[PDB]
Amino acid sequence: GHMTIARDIVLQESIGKGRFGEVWRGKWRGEEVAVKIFSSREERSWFREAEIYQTVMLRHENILGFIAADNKDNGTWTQLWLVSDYHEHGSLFDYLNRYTVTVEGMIKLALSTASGLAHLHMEIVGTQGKPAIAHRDLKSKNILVKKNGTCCIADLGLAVRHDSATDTIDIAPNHRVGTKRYMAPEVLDDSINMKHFESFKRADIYAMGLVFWEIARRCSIGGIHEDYQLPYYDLVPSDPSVEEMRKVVCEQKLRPNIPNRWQSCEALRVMAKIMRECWYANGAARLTALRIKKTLSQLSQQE
Ligand SMILES: Cc1cccc(-c2ncn(CC(F)F)c2-c2ccc3nccn3c2)n1
Repeated sequence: GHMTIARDIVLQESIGKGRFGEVWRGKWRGEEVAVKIFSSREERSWFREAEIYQTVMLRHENILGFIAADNKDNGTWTQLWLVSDYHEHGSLFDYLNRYTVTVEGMIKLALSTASGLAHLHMEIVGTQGKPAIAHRDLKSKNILVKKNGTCCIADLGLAVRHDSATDTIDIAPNHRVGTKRYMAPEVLDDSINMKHFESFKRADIYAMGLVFWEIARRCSIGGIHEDYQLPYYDLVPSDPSVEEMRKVVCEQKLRPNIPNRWQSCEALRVMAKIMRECWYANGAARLTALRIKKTLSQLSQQE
């Protein structure tokens, strides 16, 4: 047996959680892996996440490397496991909280995030085809940072997949499923047309703009940077409700503040412009992940 299976994995350290499930660092045949553990009553969440990660042609350097879905019976109860690559830096949230980044560092984090999202959103029609996938819960706590300073998107459990041939979404989607702070205006005010798959891709773009803002604040030039904050830290309380978010984002039409200092640097000007073009209230006006990837690729080439 060359494939990775739960019985051959030994848990070493508690490394936080997912939306559901508790995450552990484990060792499998001398290698470190991440293990997310679900109880038997969470089978639906575990299965749906296993199903998304097993999507044909999903693997990409900027998408969390999925290893296996398995069960582990300890003799008393059964644990439902998801196994993935382990990334020592943890989340982009943790990384931005601990460190400031250089201009190069910022571009690498933003471009790799956009590249993973472009891959997730991309449909490949035909044999061994890949359905377009929308995340529905993109945020800095759901992105991991690799040793090479690039990102990979994770926590795909709330994802939705599109079948173009039938023009259907694989599940009956519930309203407002993600993290309230990052919900797009149309999700907050429930005007989103959930029968149109493009609506979910657009809502992901809004959330990515918020993540770019979080990264840009940590970009240090001449030792000048902003402290770590979540988007809307200045307007909403911790654990904000849908109503608190909707009043700020939909009624007052506010977005995270773009500081004056971001105009003094070309990379920061490009980043600020992408943010504004992710934050439009009208989802159809927003940039695509593919267009953002191309813009940031052009910027990394120049740098
Ligand atoms: C399919 C699967 C298997 C195992 C873990 C996870 C996972 N879910 C949420 N997070 C946290 C964030 F990434 F969303 C992780 C996760 C993944 C890798 C990792 N390395 C260091 C900490 N890590 C946490 N997912």
